[PDB]
Parts: sequence; C-alpha cells; structure tokens
Amino acid sequence: FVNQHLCGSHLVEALYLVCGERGFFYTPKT
Amino acid sequence: FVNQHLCGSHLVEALYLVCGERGFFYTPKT
Amino acid sequence: FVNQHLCGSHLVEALYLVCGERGFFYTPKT
Amino acid sequence: GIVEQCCTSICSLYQLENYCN
Amino acid sequence: GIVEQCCTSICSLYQLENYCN
Amino acid sequence: GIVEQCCTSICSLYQLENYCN
Ligand SMILES: [Zn+2]
Repeated sequence: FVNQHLCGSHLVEALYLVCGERGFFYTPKT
Repeated sequence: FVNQHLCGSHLVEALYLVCGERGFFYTPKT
Repeated sequence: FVNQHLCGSHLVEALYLVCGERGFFYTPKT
Repeated sequence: GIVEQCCTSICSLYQLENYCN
Repeated sequence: GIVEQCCTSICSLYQLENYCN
Repeated sequence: GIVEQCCTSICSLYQLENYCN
C-alpha cells in the first residue's frame, strides 16, 4: 500500500477504492 | 466549492466541471 | 509536452498515455 | 492569469468560470 | 482527523479504512 | 531513476518513453 501523504482528490480516491461497497465520509476539517 | 490552489491536471479538471457545455481555454502562461 | 515534475499517480498516468500498447514498469524506488 | 489567480492564489467558483467560453 | 492523519502525516491502509461506513 | 529523473527533476517525452516496454 502507499507510504505517503494523501491530499485532495487523491485522498478522496484512496477512500473510494479502499472502502468500496461501504462508502465513506469525507470531512476536510483542519 | 473548493478553497485551495488548483494546479496542473486538477486545475484543468475543475475547469472541465465548472464550464461544462461552454468549454474552456487552458493557457498555462506564467 | 509537459515541462514539470511528474509525481505520484500523475507520474503513472503520464507513463500510461505515452507508452500505450507497450505498457510500462512503475518502480518507485528512491 | 489562470495560474496566478487559481494556482498561485486561492480562487473561487466564479473566478474559474471566467476562463470558460 | 482525516487530513491530519492521512495528509499531514503518513497513514496506512487500515487508518484509511477507519473513515469508511 | 523514474522518480529522480521525472519527479525530482524535470523530464521530457522521451525520458518517460525510456520506462516503457
Ligand atoms: Zn494530483
């Protein structure tokens, strides 16, 4: 798996592949 | 909407969604 | 063509378009 | 321009719509 | 959170699976 | 290599075609 800082739409794409059928919550708060 | 620095293909993708049927001109000059 | 630093999935996408039918090897070693 | 407004600085929706047709 | 764990720091597979449903 | 030529430094078209098959 990736060994990096996942940021932006990369971060949402990673969350898209890894969760799959469950889905995800993207909440970008600092 | 996004509150960020849109750069590269991200910047062209943003321009793709937001303009739509009108299209866009991507001119990357400094 | 691009005049930039291609990094991450951008770097793999560039390698996807440019090689095409030949394919590529992505080996991310430092 | 496009790179100084939206990549060097933080743009918005309607600053991006300015570069449409 | 999501941005401090996975964008500010280096996450993993199962730290990313934590934000699923 | 691939990361030092094309991500650490600025590559070209044919430096990228070098990593094909
Ligand atoms: Zn990117």
